[PDB]
Amino acid sequence: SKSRKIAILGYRSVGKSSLTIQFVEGQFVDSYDPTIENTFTKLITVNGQEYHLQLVDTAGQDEYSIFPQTYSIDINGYILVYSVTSIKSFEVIKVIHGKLLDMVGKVQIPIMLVGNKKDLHMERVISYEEGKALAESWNAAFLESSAKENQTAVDVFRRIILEAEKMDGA
Amino acid sequence: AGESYSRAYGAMVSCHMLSELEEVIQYKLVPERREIIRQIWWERLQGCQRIVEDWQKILMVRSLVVSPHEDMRTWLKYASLCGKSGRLALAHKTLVLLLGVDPSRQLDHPLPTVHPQVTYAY
Amino acid sequence: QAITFIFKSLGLKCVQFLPQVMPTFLNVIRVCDGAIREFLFQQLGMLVSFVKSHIRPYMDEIVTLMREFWVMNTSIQSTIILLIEQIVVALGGEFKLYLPQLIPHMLRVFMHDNSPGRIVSIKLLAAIQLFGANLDDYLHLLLPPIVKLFDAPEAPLPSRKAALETVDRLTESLDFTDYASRIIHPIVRTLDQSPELRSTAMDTLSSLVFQLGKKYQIFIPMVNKVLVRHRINHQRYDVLICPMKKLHVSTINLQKAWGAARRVSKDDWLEWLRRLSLELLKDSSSPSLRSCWALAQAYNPMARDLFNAAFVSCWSELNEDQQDE
Amino acid sequence: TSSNVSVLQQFASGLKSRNEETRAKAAKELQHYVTMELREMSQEESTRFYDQLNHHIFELVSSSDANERKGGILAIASLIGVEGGNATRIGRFANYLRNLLPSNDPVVMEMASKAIGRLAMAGDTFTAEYVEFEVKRALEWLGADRNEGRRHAAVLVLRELAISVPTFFFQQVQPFFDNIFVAVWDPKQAIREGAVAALRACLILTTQREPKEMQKPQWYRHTFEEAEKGFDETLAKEKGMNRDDRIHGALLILNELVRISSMEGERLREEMEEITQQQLVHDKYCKDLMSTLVESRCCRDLMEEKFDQVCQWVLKCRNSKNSLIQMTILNLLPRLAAFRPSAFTDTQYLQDTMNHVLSCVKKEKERTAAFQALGLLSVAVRSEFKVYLPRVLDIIRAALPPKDFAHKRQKAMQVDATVFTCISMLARAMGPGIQQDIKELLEPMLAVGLSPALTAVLYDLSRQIPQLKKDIQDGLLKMLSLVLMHKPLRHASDVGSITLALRTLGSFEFEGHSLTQFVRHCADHFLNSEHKEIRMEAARTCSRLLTPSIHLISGHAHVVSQTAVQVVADVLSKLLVVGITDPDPDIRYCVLASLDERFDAHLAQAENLQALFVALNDQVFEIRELAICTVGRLSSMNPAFVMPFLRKMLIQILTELEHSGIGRIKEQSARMLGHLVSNAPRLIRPYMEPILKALILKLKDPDPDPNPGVINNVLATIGELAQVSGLEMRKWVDELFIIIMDMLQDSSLLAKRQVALWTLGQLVAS
Ligand SMILES: Nc1nc2c(ncn2[C@@H]2O[C@H](COP(=O)(O)OP(=O)(O)OP(O)(O)=S)[C@@H](O)[C@H]2O)c(=O)[nH]1
Ligand SMILES: [Mg+2]
Repeated sequence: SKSRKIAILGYRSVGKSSLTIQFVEGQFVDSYDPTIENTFTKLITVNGQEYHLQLVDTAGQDEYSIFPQTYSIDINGYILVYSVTSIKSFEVIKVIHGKLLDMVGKVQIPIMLVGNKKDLHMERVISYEEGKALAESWNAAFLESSAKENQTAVDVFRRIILEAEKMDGA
Repeated sequence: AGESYSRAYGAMVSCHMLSELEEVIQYKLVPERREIIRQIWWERLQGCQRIVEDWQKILMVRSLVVSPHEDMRTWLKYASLCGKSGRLALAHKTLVLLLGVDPSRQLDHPLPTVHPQVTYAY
Repeated sequence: QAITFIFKSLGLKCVQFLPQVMPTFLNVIRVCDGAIREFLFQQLGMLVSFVKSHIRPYMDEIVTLMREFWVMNTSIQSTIILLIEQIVVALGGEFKLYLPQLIPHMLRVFMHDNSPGRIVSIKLLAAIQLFGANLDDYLHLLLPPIVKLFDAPEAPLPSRKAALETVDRLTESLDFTDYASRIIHPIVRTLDQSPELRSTAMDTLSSLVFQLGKKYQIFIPMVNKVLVRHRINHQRYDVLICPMKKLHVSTINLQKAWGAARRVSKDDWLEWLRRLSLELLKDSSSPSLRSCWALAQAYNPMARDLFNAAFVSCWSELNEDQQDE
Repeated sequence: TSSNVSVLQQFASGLKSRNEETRAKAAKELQHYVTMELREMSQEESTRFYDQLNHHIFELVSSSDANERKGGILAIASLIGVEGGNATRIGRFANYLRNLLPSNDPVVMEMASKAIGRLAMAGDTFTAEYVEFEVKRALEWLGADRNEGRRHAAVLVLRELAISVPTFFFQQVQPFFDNIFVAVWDPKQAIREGAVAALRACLILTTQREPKEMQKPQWYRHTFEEAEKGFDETLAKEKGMNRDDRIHGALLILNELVRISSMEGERLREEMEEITQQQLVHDKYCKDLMSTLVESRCCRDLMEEKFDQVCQWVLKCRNSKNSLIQMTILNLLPRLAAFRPSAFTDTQYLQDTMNHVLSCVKKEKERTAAFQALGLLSVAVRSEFKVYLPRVLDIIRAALPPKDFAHKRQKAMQVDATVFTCISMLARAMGPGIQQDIKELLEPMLAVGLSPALTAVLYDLSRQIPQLKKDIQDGLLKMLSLVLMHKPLRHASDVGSITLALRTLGSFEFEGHSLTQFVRHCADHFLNSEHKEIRMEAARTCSRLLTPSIHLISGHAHVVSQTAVQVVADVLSKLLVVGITDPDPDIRYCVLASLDERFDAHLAQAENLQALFVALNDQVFEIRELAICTVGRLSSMNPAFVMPFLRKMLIQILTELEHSGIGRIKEQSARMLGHLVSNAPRLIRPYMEPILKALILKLKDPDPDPNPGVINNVLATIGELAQVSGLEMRKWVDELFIIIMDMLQDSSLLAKRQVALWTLGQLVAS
């Protein structure tokens, strides 16, 4: 068994909390409670190896909000989440990635980008292509997920675990 | 001291004792400050609460270098404090110690006069 | 960052904490480091938006600080502009009284941007939609800058498009039947100058004509000639014929924080107390306390201060068995 | 801020030089620069400056070059725990260090592990969580299949985290005891020894935490069962790994358990180990030319009830051909003997262990450990060693050069310190009994040549058996005469040899007057030698050697001799000439610090007062501090030539403090004034009023200078001025209270709480 923390970052009002509950409970409820700081846990299996995941949903951040140092000490894995239905979320996730790297220099660290609210195809204002382009601009791994498509959330968290494993192997 | 100064007075008496102990170091080292250190001791004692249990410790710490006769009046106050604290026997002991003679064994004999202040206190 | 997260959570109840927060808060904006004043202004805007109209007694000090820190720096300019946006949303009519104290600042911003940071004007212009009826007595001050922005060749195209959109949004909230109708003439030159931008120009013209009503219909022929030369049509032309709730106390980590099993030395016990006081805040059910956890972590005396309240918040959620443990 | 950037530019370029010495010099240069030159600026701009600093760090750590990475790691290590535990430091430092551990080179390996230890030791708010990560990571790296490099990483990180900060590590004690024994059986020796070292540190932690435990622990017992499993033949049938490796692991585990259970037998080991490391340090210096003691009650009980088992296991593994197991046994057997010697005597374990260890001295690679065991066993058993006394003594004699030194002259051979330390503990065991034996052994040890181990054991033999003490001096003194003057003691050469000769000459006590012959010589050649180390050492020794001569002037006034007085006087003049005229500042500082009050009688003379006055205006500040301290002390001796000079000086510091606007000069002037005040009360007492006025207006200045040194040193000077003038300040004390309280209540003012409170207390007392 390997204990892994993950930190979920991004703009406010994007479904970081929704993704966390979807992955850890399989449900999705629209209350919109601004999450100051939340922690969830599971004991899952990836590639036949048991990972005890501890997910830390951070409060939404803006381009002016300072990056707390708590999520730079013992995180070993990051999920940068943005809403595909908000260009502001995309710009702010760019800013948040910049501030995170600044908090760790520019050291290589497992980071993966998530296009959230994919089901809202009508309201989409970020397509797949530019999200990818940003991801391999960061050398990160791209995915798209929604709080109504639990398979995608499981894919997201499995992917960040795999990225952490790959970075560890190097 | 996180609750009230009243509780912290027990430890503040210890602080007083330790600082006076450093002043005993200075008193032994520097003969020129002996009168000044004596006056500082007197004033600080006057500032303390008039409890025999603490005056005893403070004067006992002071006794390292200064005998009662060298600070007569100070001990007289202690005697007075013991006189009105349900410890009259200790007050008599202090006063006979300061006089050097015990009139309690010489009732017919008139009292000493070489030190009139202590005679008055006794 | 903590105070905001409290004011956001409580809602209008947060007004009860105004007289404590603001007099210090504004003062800190006056004496804080330059690197932090931008963040403090942004959080001031957020707090003002949450408070809505109950920010009147502090609005004079707020605008004073705004005036004496609205230097021509792009970052602070943008943050302050956001703060005016949020103040306009919060107050509206009352903010009229405080409008005249900011007009010279707006004008200097308009005529003193010399970089791609010219985008700041757009953000300032992005505030002008939200003004509406409170711009009546000062519309004629703010008009000639936008008049210049219509036909400015030096200004970037998106800035001019933004200016057209701004006057468009102003159209349905202000009485343009007065002298302001003269803005018809500027956009005409824009139609005959910039081809890529004609669409927003004609949308703006349609909205202005709709606001004006009969008073414009007399002067149609010049605009009709422009349209015929450009051959771009619109429907309106033909119409000219006529709280935050509680939070789940994570029980596992809560009794885990009370892990006095292998704590022996004095240093061990002090560390246990520190970790427990922090974990109580982290697992506190009330968002107000949990907002203080980040600050408590980097400042232990805060954790010591709220240990009792944090324990009360954590304890009231547990059931009989968890309480017994 | 062009300077603030360019300085880091040249620091980075220097740290990128492939020379180890250049990188290290740049490392301490950067350490100095950030330590005592970038504290004039506050904490928030310190965090801002750390961004540029860490950018420059990672510019070194970014490259894959081993040397560039090593230089970056040196920068990180020097920068960890040097300033306050600021915010931006720890996250970047942790993330930088986490990449280094999987590396292969043990150098960067240990460097990164120690860096993690110091970072956790930094004592910031994020250390706790940080520790819980690293330990977990380390433990996670022990559960891997083999994962060699990461296993060594976990081992070293756990070791350095355990010693560095125990409080946070103890919460991971149970997983550590569950996982470390996986790495103890690793088939590589380095991982094994490191893992046993991490177990050592954790066991020490458990030992501090033991006596106050409510109930006895189980970690010691579990460790013993793990060792037993290691020695079990049936459980040793695991494939793919060597039996001897399991034997070594079990032996190391048992060694550590015994050590934490046998501190009394470990103290002598530690002292002898310090002597051996002194020998190694001397050897390293010559090459470069060209702790806490605790006993676990529960572990002691466990080994008391399982002593025969461990002894039988060790004596069964005695016959192993592998060298590592042989050395571990040689280290363990004396520890067992020191644990419960009575069982050694009664159970007759002496024969096998003694025959084995006397067989080991013949072996080449075990010879050092062989003498280790001989020396420790001699003191372990003080009665049954008599039967073996000749059998070891002849081995020491054979190891040392033979009696015929001139005929059979050694070509090139160094006697390892373990032989000398074995002699020392052998004397400790049966000192008076073997007095003649050590007397005979004395000559070849002197014939070996000067070594730190030799001098240490000669000192020990002198203290243990004073009867022949005078011999040890009379020989060694002659040896010194053969290396300093290159002549027999009558009544070029290696820099390190002369350095150690000076060390022992100044340190080892002698009664014969012949030391005076050295003194003048040390003041004639060595002080004038072009080697800075020889000059420094000559100055030191010449300072130490004159105290008996000055005692006649001070204590035994009836025996004052003009010969000794003149020798002291002209040697002192030569020392002052050395300490003034030498451009090197370190020699000046050492020389001036080496003049105590003893020499004041000869320093009161105008000739030496002139040299001291010259030092009193030295370019370097610390030398100035010693100079002013000395002159203030001498003011009581020769007021004529000092009091006017110190009055002019006092005027100079007052002028500099009142006029100079730069913070550093203000701080230096405040320190100078404080030293003058503490050292010359008679001078300052009449001039207390203007000095106090100047200091007060320096405290109440409307413009607070960025640095805190000025206000701190002004407060310290005010405090010791109060100490000088008792009641003269009584009528300027209330304003001082107002000022001191005002700066105490609010921490925005640069004044520090420590010195403010000290000044308040000194004012009250005075
Ligand atoms: N339709 C749709 N709504 C979604 C989706 N993901 C999230 N939401 C909705 O968006 C809202 C906000 O998401 P949430 O998870 O609460 O944001 P957050 O970032 O955690 O909350 P904050 O503390 O950071 S402000 C929720 O009410 C949720 O129902 C999605 O994929 N589709
Ligand atoms: Mg949220």
